[PDB]
Amino acid sequence: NLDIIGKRIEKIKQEHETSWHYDQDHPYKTWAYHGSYETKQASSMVNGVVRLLTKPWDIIPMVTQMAMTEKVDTRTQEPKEGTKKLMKITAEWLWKELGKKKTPRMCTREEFTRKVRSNAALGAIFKWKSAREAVEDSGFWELVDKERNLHLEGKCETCVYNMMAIWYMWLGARFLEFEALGFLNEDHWFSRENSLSGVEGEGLHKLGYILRDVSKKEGGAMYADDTAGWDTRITLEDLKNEEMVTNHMEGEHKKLAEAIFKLTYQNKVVRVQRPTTVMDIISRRDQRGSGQVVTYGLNTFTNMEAQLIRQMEGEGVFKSIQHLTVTEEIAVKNWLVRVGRERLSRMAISGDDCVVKPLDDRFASALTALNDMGKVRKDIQQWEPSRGWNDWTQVPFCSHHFHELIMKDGRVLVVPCRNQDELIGRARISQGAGWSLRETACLGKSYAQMWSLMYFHRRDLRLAANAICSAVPSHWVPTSRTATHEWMTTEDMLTVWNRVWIQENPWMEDKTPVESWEEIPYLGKREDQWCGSLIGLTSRATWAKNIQTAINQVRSLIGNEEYTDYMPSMKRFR
Ligand SMILES: O=C(c1c(F)cccc1F)N1CCCCCC1
Ligand SMILES: [Cl-]
Ligand SMILES: [Zn+2]
Ligand SMILES: [Zn+2]
Repeated sequence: NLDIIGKRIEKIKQEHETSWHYDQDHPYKTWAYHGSYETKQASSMVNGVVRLLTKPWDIIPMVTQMAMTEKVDTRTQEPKEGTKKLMKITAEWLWKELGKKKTPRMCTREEFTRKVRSNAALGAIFKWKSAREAVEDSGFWELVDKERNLHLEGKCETCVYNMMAIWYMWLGARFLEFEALGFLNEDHWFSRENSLSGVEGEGLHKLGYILRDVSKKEGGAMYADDTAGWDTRITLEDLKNEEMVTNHMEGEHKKLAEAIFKLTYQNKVVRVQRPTTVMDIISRRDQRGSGQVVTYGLNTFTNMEAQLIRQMEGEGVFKSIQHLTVTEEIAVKNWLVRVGRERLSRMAISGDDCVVKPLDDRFASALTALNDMGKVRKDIQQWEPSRGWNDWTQVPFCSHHFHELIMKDGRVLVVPCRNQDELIGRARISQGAGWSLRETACLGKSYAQMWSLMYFHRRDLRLAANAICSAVPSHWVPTSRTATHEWMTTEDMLTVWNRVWIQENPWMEDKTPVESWEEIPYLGKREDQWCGSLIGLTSRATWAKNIQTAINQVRSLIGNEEYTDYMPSMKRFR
């Protein structure tokens, strides 16, 4: 406890000795409170380029409301000795499997610096006002070694979280986390090839094909249960099992990673703004509070573990979570060695998001381990059996569903989809300040090229994407201040479409290139409507007919630049 968090608490208390006070009206019941001190200190801005080219959606509240505008302070009971054993055995088998074809290794100042000099979201907090300033100041790199040497010495002074669910930290604490645990993401530990259940690096154009491949397996319904507040249900045992990745390390690396887990993850210090505006200094040992990138890989690991145990429960590998007989301990082991790899292949897991095709439907009511691990399902009663999906094209995953779409030439595309109001509403929103008109235009172009590559099958989005690309100067480079983003390019979008959907698509045997957009199909007209199309409305007809007037409005605002007309790529403007 304070033998681990005190130096951080002491350092903060002194920097605010003038305002230090043990407030008696602290609202915390699960988070340990330490003290308070004095301070005084983020809306979604509209993208004008996208909004002027999507006029019909100006009167659709599901779009327009997206731009406008309790669980962390809860506890998670300790699992039962049978649960804690199932988790330990499974977590041991899983780190060994993930480690068979990979080597844990430290990530480098050079690698960190290259990532900061390319605008990667490292959940950092404002000596220097930009990350680039710190990584360009041998004084910034002088602070790390002190704490780095403190970590090698098993102590921590400056690794404190700022709650804003994103727990930000000083760039130096982020570096130390990246050096020790960045290898999980940088070396693709959760790739489907290495993890079997994972989809890290896959891309939205691959996820539907992956779910269709899971659907091919013999077995029961496809289950896609969401957890209620996954990051808040992470137990101190879960952290212990995640920490076992250090059993595969050596030297400096082993000690640097052991310190991240012990000092930052299993014993956190957090700063939180309370309007009553003060700063509260609180501590808790459980729950997830690491960096987003590390959070993703450890959530994927612990979710893979939890779903294999739910599969074992459905198959009768054990009978009760109270106590695991030494015999069962050997049955659980022999199950993992004999069929563990096959079982991981029956799943698609992206952090807290899973799809599972179990051996049969006993899985639906196999709930004792899942509830006792604290991974309580959302929107269902605790012993109410799960609702499965009978058709892979109906399963939700990574905020999408997937359509099977047949090209006029017979070839099969499996495409990503979601309600079109969500897509249009998100493209109309920008985050941050000081956006020039050029920077706003280039963010609109990023959305447009994403729509051309992923959502070409939606009539409204192919038309709006063509309009935005016509309205923004042809050589201006797509930008985003904040999968695999193949749309982030100035290459011709037909050439990129061919590369992604034909040349590099391992599910497409015939590699004949597509010569024009007119060849590339849409959903059926009624399916497009079901998924939120405005086709058939008078507002949409007037927009499509008059689109050149909308394009010319935006071109007149941007000014006298070089533009290309992409509308004749469509059938109706040709
Ligand atoms: O009015 C329609 C229409 C229709 F006639 C039948 C079914 C669904 C529809 F949306 N369409 C005009 C808008 C552009 C492309 C879709 C066709
Ligand atoms: Cl279904
Ligand atoms: Zn530290
Ligand atoms: Zn759809």
